[PDB]
Amino acid sequence: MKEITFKINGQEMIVPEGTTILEAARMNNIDIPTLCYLKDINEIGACRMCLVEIAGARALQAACVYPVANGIEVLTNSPKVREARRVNLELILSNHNRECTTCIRSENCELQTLATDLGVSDIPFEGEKSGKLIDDLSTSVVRDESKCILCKRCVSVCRDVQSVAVLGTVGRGFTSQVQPVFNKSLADVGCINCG
Amino acid sequence: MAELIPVENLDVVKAIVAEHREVPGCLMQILQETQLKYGYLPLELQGTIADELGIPLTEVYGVATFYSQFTLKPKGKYKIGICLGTACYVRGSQAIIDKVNSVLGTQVGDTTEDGKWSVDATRCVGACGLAPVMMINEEVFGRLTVDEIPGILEKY
Amino acid sequence: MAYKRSQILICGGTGCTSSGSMVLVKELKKELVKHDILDEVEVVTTGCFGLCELGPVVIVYPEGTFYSRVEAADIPEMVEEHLVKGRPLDRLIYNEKGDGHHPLSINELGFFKKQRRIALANCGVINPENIDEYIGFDGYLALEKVLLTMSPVDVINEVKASGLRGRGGGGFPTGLKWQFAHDAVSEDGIKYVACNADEGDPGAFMDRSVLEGDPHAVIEAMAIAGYAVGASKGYVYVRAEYPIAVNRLQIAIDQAKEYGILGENIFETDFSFDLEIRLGAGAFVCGEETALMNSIEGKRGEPRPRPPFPANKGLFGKPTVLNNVETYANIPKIILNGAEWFASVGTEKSKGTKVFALGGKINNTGLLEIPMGTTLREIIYEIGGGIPNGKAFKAAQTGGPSGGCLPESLLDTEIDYDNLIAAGSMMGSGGLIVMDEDNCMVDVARFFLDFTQDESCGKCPPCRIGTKRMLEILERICDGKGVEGDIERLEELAVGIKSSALCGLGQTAPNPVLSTIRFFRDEYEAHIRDKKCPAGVCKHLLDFKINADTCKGCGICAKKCPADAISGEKKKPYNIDTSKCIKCGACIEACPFGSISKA
Ligand SMILES: Cc1cc2nc3c(=O)[nH]c(=O)nc-3n(C[C@H](O)[C@H](O)[C@H](O)COP(=O)(O)O)c2cc1C
Ligand code: SF4
Ligand code: SF4
Ligand code: SF4
Ligand code: SF4
Ligand code: SF4
Ligand code: SF4
Ligand code: FES
Ligand code: FES
Ligand code: FES
Ligand SMILES: [Zn+2]
Repeated sequence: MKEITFKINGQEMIVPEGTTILEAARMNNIDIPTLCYLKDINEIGACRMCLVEIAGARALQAACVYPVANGIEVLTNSPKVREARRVNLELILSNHNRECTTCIRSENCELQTLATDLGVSDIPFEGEKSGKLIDDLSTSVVRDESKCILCKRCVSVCRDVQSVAVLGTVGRGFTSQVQPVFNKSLADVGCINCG
Repeated sequence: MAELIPVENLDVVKAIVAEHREVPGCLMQILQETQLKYGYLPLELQGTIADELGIPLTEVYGVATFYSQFTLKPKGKYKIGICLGTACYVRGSQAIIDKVNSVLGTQVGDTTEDGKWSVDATRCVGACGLAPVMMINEEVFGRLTVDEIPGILEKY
Repeated sequence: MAYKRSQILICGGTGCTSSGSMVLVKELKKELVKHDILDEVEVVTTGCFGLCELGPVVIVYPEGTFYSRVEAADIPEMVEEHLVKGRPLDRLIYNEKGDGHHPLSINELGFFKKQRRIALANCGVINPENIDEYIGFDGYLALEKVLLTMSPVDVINEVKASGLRGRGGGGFPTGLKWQFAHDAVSEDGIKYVACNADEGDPGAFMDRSVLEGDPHAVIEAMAIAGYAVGASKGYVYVRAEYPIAVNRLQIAIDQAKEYGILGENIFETDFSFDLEIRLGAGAFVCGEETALMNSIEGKRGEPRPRPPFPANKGLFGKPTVLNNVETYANIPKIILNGAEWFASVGTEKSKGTKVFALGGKINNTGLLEIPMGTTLREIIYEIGGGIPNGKAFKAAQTGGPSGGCLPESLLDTEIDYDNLIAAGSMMGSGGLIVMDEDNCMVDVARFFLDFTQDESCGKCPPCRIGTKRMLEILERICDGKGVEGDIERLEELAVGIKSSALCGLGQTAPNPVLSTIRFFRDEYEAHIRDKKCPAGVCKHLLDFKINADTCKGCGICAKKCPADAISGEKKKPYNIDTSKCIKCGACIEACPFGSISKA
């Protein structure tokens, strides 16, 4: 085991090597936003909400999977990183269905909590979304890809924890959807209906 | 050019899989010789591959649909290509595209019913120095214009 | 070797093979059989000569006579008139000035006068399929010095003294990469290396020119490369759609095995190092340093976030190195002629020469290799032969979509690292594209913006969502549906995207928009307010007017209007309904008198 010395907001920490700034700052009672990360399974950081500036860097780095290092200084309250988080927030919100009154999830959707968390007000944008196709042919699970925001947490948990992995990502850009194989339905493949 | 083997012949597939198992990351290479030998990828063929490898369909189907150099559809006899690079575009290759759509009557990325004329989006063949650049099979025509389009199209 | 009175080289470049160079080579040796001078006249397939405008290229040695635009209609003449009669033909010799003076050497011309061929010193000169021509032209001498006397520690000391910095676009010192690979210690002591030959950006075609010129020098640098960092295994990456290049490179591997050059116990030493080919099929996103790592391993081409670096974790948890081929080419030039030879050329910040590939409306089209420190004004005027047809130069684009435009106010720009980044552009692969007044500069920004949407790997939400959400602002201007203040909505995404990108496209994607607005702000206002295209290119913003003096009034264009927006009486110029036609433009070419102009 190796010990790593680093200062966040002027506060010095000794950690085991391999731990990242997210959980180390959580131990120091500091929070960083997350949508992408879940423990032990999904560390890709594709949500691009957990940004923070690191002194001595060309551009910004995401705090989710950035490894710790010796002698580095971390400051989390610059205006630029707040602006970056907000602009990623409206670019997500211009894709993700806005009739959140009649969502099933409704109350404790993570996206509503983050929208109030960054306190964004203006949506100046008009755009075109993904296709609206209802696959109401299965027995247990119905997907509405009009809401899906490409978390890849679902495919990861079906891939490693389940060791079933009947899901994938296809297409380019907007055609990049998570789907079963052969453009079939879940009743048409071997979904376990695990939950 | 050698004949493309019909899709019902599964023994060549398993022979190539038995040939190319020991190398790491063999998915890309095995898919490209199946592309060379069959011409296109129908579903059962890539499924048998997943049965032979013992790895499920998701990553194979994804890498099939990720690269534009792999096809999910049977294709026509002759391929049609306009070099869509900047060097060919800057001379006015949009006129080439519009004249192709006018003469053939099918849009870009559409295959004619004859199985003979078939068009796609080729970005650069690399011979951008002879713009405009028009490619069909292994034949390239350079420094052209809109006028030469019906005469060259009527060669084949 | 048998003595030859005459020697003839033929260009085997991509542009030459497009014109039918393989037909000429077949016919050239046919007439050597007929006139029975086959054993005295040598025909050799060499690489590109840097000028594919004049392709195919035939030069007869020791005469050194340059022939341009040689076609198949005069095959038997050139055998008799020069190889037998001993005299040249003036009509096929290239004449830049046009006064009748023939250049004795290639560097006497305006195209080659400022061209220092260092990496391209032996490319285009030797026979690549002949191993004897390379070793007879000072080849494989570098390995005999380093495998016997030079330590792996000392060779990286030479590189940082040479001050080489990478031409992949990043501008990082190469010798540091070399020391960042050496210090890392793996669990099993296993080392790997990599080679980047994957060009997919439009207008860049110089990458396989060294492959189409000399495969021997590429693999020779690989044995040098493995000797420094202790690598036992190597990979090289190519594209599948270059069918001529992929065949010949594997042949040169066989001669390395035939002498024992590549493999184990290399030149009676303890150094063992081997190569085999990887078959990519033209994914431009694979040119990213770790997108090629997971492409070979067979997964989705996701660009892995940094850190962890490619230097400390790579193939099977073992250290690796990433660089492009043309930076490997000058490495034997370092050891043979000294590092101070490399430092003899260039400014104080970075040393040496740089290799580019030009494009656009230019009189001569080919390759260009300039020593560092040269102004942009000299590049267009006397090097490229000036602008063709007397057009008006507006802006010159570098790096393709990865860079920005260079307008007429910056002709005395010293093209280097610190000046063009201060001008807000980056060289990248070195593609140079020249624009004129004949095309609108609005939609060509959308043209490079077309490239980034169709190639984006689809991981980070800005490079998925923010891209196509930025198209509709441009096209609503391009069809006249826009409103005032939309250009300031563009400036909101201007600094947001560049700070919020993971994939290498995302940092460099909106910079073409950034470059053009700080010089060409006014011409957007013509698109926005006047609703008029200055170049008459934007289809929905242009209208057709006829001239009453030149129009006969026959009515041929009246038959070719599908919307019937033109009508009138015979023998007089007609009337045009602007709002009624779809602005297809089918009527302008049908007039045999050219009476229709763009307003
Ligand atoms: C999508 C993508 C494609 C790239 N393609 C190339 C290429 O063809 N040639 C090249 O030298 N660098 C390319 N790069 C940059 C390389 O990451 C890397 O900078 C280069 O191999 C190293 O040269 P450097 O020392 O200047 O960084 C590419 C980067 C990305 C993100
Ligand atoms: S994701 Fe569901 S819960 Fe969240 S805002 Fe949208 S509709 Fe409402
Ligand atoms: S199902 Fe869709 S929204 Fe949910 S984690 Fe998977 S990709 Fe994201
Ligand atoms: S319910 Fe089906 S798709 Fe979902 S994780 Fe379980 S097996 Fe996979
Ligand atoms: S910029 Fe983002 S979306 Fe584009 S290739 Fe890179 S990671 Fe993928
Ligand atoms: S074809 Fe030409 S000359 Fe005849 S009516 Fe039309 S514009 Fe006039
Ligand atoms: S541009 Fe087309 S539609 Fe308009 S008048 Fe001319 S031919 Fe008719
Ligand atoms: S979880 Fe997405 S940036 Fe870290
Ligand atoms: S510019 Fe690439 S093929 Fe013409
Ligand atoms: S392609 Fe023939 S000289 Fe370059
Ligand atoms: Zn315009």
